[PDB]
Amino acid sequence: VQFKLVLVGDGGTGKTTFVKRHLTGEFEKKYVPTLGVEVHPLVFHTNRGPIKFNVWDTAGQEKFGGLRDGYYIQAQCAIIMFDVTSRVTYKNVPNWHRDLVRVCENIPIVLCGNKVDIKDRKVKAKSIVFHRKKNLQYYDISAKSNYNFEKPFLWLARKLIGDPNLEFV
Amino acid sequence: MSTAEFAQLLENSILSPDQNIRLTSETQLKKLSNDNFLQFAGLSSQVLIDENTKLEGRILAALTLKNELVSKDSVKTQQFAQRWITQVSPEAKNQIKTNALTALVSIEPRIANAAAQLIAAIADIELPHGAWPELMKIMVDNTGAEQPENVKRASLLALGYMCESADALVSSSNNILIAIVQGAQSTETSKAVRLAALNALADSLIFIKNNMEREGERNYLMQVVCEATQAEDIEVQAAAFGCLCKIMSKYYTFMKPYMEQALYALTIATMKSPNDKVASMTVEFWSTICEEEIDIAYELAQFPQSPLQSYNFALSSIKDVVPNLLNLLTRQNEDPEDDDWNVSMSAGACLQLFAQNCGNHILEPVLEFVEQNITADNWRNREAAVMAFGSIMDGPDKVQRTYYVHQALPSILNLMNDQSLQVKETTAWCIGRIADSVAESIDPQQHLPGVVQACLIGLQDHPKVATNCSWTIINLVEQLAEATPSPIYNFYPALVDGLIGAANRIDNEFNARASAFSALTTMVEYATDTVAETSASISTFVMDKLGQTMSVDENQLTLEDAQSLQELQSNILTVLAAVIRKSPSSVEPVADMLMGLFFRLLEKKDSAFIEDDVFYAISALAASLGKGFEKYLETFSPYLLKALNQVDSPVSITAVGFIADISNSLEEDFRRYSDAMMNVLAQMISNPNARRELKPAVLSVFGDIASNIGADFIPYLNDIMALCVAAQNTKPENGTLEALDYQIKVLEAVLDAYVGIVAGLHDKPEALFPYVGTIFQFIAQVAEDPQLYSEDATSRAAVGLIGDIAAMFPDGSIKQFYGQDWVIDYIKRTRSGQLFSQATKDTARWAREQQKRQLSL
Ligand SMILES: Nc1nc2c(ncn2[C@@H]2O[C@H](COP(=O)(O)OP(=O)(O)OP(=O)(O)O)[C@@H](O)[C@H]2O)c(=O)[nH]1
Ligand SMILES: [Mg+2]
Repeated sequence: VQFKLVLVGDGGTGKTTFVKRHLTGEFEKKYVPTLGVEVHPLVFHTNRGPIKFNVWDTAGQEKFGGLRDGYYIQAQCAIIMFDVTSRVTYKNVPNWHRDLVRVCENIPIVLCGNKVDIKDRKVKAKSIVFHRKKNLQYYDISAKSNYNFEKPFLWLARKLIGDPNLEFV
Repeated sequence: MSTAEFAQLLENSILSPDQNIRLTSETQLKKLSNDNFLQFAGLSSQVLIDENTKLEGRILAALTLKNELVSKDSVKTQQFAQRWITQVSPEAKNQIKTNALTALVSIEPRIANAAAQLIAAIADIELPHGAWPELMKIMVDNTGAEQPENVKRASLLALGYMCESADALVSSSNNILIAIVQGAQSTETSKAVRLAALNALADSLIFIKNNMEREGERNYLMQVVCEATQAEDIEVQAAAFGCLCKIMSKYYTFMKPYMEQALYALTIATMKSPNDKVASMTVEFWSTICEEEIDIAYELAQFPQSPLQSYNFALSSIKDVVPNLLNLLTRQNEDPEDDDWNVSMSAGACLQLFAQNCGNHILEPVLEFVEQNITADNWRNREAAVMAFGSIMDGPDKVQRTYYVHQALPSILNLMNDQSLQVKETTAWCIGRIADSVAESIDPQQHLPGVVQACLIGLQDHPKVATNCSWTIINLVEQLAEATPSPIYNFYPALVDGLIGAANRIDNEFNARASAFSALTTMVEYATDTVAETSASISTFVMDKLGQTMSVDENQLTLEDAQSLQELQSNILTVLAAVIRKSPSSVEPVADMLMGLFFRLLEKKDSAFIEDDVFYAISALAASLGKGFEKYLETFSPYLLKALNQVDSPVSITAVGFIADISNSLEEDFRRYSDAMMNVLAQMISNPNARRELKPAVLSVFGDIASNIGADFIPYLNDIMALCVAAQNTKPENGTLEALDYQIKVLEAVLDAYVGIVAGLHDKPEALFPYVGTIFQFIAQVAEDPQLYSEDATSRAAVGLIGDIAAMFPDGSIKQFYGQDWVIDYIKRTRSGQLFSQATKDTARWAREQQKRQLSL
């Protein structure tokens, strides 16, 4: 049981950091722009056996877009990430969503506001209204403090498997 | 290159399980694009319509050719435009276009979708130059009723994309609008076509403005979208409401007649619908309405002459809409730990917007509801009531909120004893909404105790409940402690005690542990002397706790177990950092504990996650201990260099800061560590990865070091004089706001460096002698630029250098500088008027007298 998960968002929002942590437990400090895509399998040992997300960690910088929305082909679910520290990264969320759904008709998508550990947010809970307009699930996340670390995958797994009682622990 | 070989690369790019194949294939596709675009485009168009190629490869053919035609970057877009126009032969253009149109009518919809995207991309390039004139007729004709379902669908889609990115199209707009709206009217078109039309209308809304600004076209369009709201199919309804929302956002101005004549009545009806998806759709419509009316209020406040005006749709509808929204608040999920977004949550958001938009007018219907459900049989009703109350704590004026909080609080506080988990969860939240918005509505003598008691109950309850209490305690401490007679401290011991209980939870389920640590952080942030014993209980607790987490290193458990632990150590460090940045009094006595713990933390593997936090924490501790930190400087040195070298990170800047402080707290004893620091500091600034902020930090720290280090700086003197000579001759990067304010920041940091150097080398004039000209050259820029000399501090420094330098060379070695006109004139300007303070004028006197001696030598 495996699913293709495309991970998208403006450059420097913490996509690779998020995934590498889930993969190995290492917190990458240096920001190194992803070149096209890094594909890595993540397995979660649930109460209903293991579920595997083949993660497509896509580039955020136009320069290094690679195949861009070519990577969305056959994606069964997605994570849109923005940086709560950077208003422009939330301003572009609607674009990321659009480019996704034009290729993946009807998939479950989680919206993540990363970097909530940083002191002064520039995008407070008040401004985060997109989940609401397009019936997505939103989470505050921090790839550094590990706030809600497993949530996006837990929610996706449930919706994907169609079982509301799925557990990770 | 063969069409089949090309098709295999495309398939391999996304379908190969071998990562090296994928990378190689993508690389080969890219160079083919660069070297022979003509061929790339052509082959792409052929794989698109190739029946032998897998779906994914055909879809990818269309998308990647499109990604070589259009671009998010506005220069790339012009480059790509021109490339297509000049490199692609007219023979190939027609071949590509013809293939795209064929692909557009494929019976396989995902191919037609991609073909729709490629067609739009080519239209962006060609239509502005009046090329591809055949397209509109094709596109509109494919929308004909007699055309088969798929041909209509993908064509409407293509029209959508086309308009949305648009820059014939304009003179074809009526035909587009009609073709789009046509495809949505008539109940008996295919669901997919009807859907495709509503979405195409959405994507096109901005580009049909001139159509929307005509009673005739607008009315037609609005008739169809309204009918679609009353489709039996749920998705078609969702598409319709989707357009209504956008239309309300984009074209609020024209909405009053449609509201009055239809929408007002249709949306009240559907808000009642027993289907949650339907009621949701219509709640969003009303939230949109509130949002655009709220933004209008801001707009009139800053442009009171604006010809725009609110129609007060919300206000006018409160009698109908708000009761129906309050009714939707009782549609929560039975499962207390579902968390799936539903119509009740949508209703709450909408009610907050109604409060924020209608203010006081919201009070009557909401208070009638609250009072009537706050103690009802059903938990859903009890929870909806406390939900409702918190949703109106922002919007009404301070008087009203205080009055009704005062009145309702006893009932609200009382709900912490409810059997329902949801009721308690929302009750705790409601408390925090009161605190965060109207803290001074909670009289210290008769309400604040009942609140604290409610929070302490909830910290011992289900974790979902305890999480909210922590956030509520944070709110309380924030909005209360800003009042001069702050009554919260009276309860600090009771709160800090219960918070630690929650922080000692077995796990961090539902963020109840992480919440508590964040609260403890706040309790510390806002601590005073009055509460030192309890602020000390916190540091004692977390230090013990940190040491405890370190007992078992990460590489013993599962990844999952490690990350939960590292979350806890991050949680602890937030508190530990705040304690050190307030009262080091309670950790100076155990300085070795913290440092012992910090050094251990930085020792072990997989520390990158806390490293910066620990570094920040040590720095702040070092600031306190002053000379007291020297006994650690040895073992801390590796980590300091580690931090300094991360020139792309902010951690390097506080590392520069750390050096500033220990150089100043120690002085002549910094000479023992001076060289290893400077060997790094002298590199940092010329590192191609150095941040902007780094340069002036480093420039200034040379000042610090030199003044404390004296003769020991000489080996680095020339290298530093080069760095701040290059810096002082650096012009703004452009002409903008920051451009110059940064350039000034740099210039002020050069000044810090010379001041520190002259101070440091008081006893060693021979070493400074070769640079007198360089410094006087910099002082000329000060005298020249108002952003420099008009700053009082900068002038007093500049004119003080003039004097101090003179005092070092009493043999007339440098007297030629003191006879220049600008120097006599600059000293004079500094002793004049008010601008410059007395301290500046007295330094300018000193410089004037020193300068007179130079001439008389
Ligand atoms: N403070 C803080 N920093 C974070 C957090 N998450 C990631 N970072 C940092 O943010 C930077 C961005 O990391 P990346 O993961 O490479 O960003 P990205 O989204 O993959 O960038 P692209 O590949 O260009 O799309 C790194 O320096 C991380 O250390 C966080 O939650 N809090
Ligand atoms: Mg990345």
